[PDB]
Amino acid sequence: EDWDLVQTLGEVQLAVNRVTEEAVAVKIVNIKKEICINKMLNHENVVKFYGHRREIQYLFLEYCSGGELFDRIEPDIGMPEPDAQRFFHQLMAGVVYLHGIGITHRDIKPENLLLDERDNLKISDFGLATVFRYNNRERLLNKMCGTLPYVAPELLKRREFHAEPVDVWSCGIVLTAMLAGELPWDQPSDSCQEYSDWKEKKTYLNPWKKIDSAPLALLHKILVENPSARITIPDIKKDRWYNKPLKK
Ligand SMILES: N#Cc1cnc(Nc2cc(NCC3CCNCC3)ncn2)cn1
Ligand SMILES: N#Cc1cnc(Nc2cc(NCC3CCNCC3)ncn2)cn1
Repeated sequence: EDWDLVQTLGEVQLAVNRVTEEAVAVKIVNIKKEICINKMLNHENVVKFYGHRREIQYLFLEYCSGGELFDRIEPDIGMPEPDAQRFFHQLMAGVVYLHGIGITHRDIKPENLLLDERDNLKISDFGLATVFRYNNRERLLNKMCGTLPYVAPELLKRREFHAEPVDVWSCGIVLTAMLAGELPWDQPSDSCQEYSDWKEKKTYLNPWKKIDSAPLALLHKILVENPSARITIPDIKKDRWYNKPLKK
C-alpha cells in the first residue's frame, strides 16, 4: 500500500511500491472527466489506469520505461522506416480502440505517445479527451483543442466537425515526423506557406522529399484538407505501405 516517490518524470512522478517494487506514474493536479474516461480504458496500446485518490487529486497511471516517442525521432532524420511502420500500426490499434468506445483523444502527438519496456506504443494523457459517440449517436465537436502543428484544418475553419478525422490527421503528422524528423508546418492554414506548398503538391520540398513514395502515398490520403474526403482508418488498414513487409 506504500509508495515511494522516486523522481519527477515531467507534474508526473515515478512511484515505486515499498514491498513489490512495482512502478507507477503518478499524476498530480478537466480532471473529473479525465478520470471518468480513464476508467473506461483497457487496451494494450493505451496507458493503463490503476485508480485514483482524492486528498489535490492523484491519478495512478502506467509507468512506460521506454520513454516518449519523441525521443526515438532523430531531428531532421526521423527513424528507420520499419520502426516507424511498427509504431504506426500500434498507434492505429490504439486509436481504433478509442474510437470504437466512442472516445477521441484530441491531442495525439509524439509527446503523448509513450513506450513500454518492449517499445510498445501507449497512447497517454486523456486530459483533453472527450466522448464523441454515445448510445450509438455521434455528436459533432466544436471546441478548439490540440496542438497547432498536429491539428486538422477543419478545426481552424469550421464551427463544427467530426471527431474521428481529426485524430486521423494528427496520426498523419506523427507519421511524417517519424519518417522525416521534422514537422511539415506551423499550422494547416492557407496563410501558412508550407501548408500551401503541400496543397499544391510540391513534394520535391522537405519534409516530403525525405519520405519514400509508398509511405508518402499514404500521407497524401491522410493529410487531405476536406475531412469528408480524408481516408478513414479501415482504409488506412488497406493501404499498400501499411501492409508492406519491412525489415531493418
Ligand atoms: N502512489 C500510488 C498508488 C499507485 N497505485 C495504486 N493502486 C493500484 C496500483 C496497481 N499497480 C499494479 C501494477 C502491476 C504491474 N506493474 C505496475 C503496477 N494496481 C491497482 N491499483 C495506489 N496508489
Ligand atoms: N496523463 C498522463 C501520463 C503521463 N505519464 C505517464 N507515464 C510515464 C511518463 C513518463 N515521462 C513523463 C511524460 C512524458 C511525456 N509528456 C508528459 C510527461 N515516463 C514514463 N511513464 C502516463 N500517463
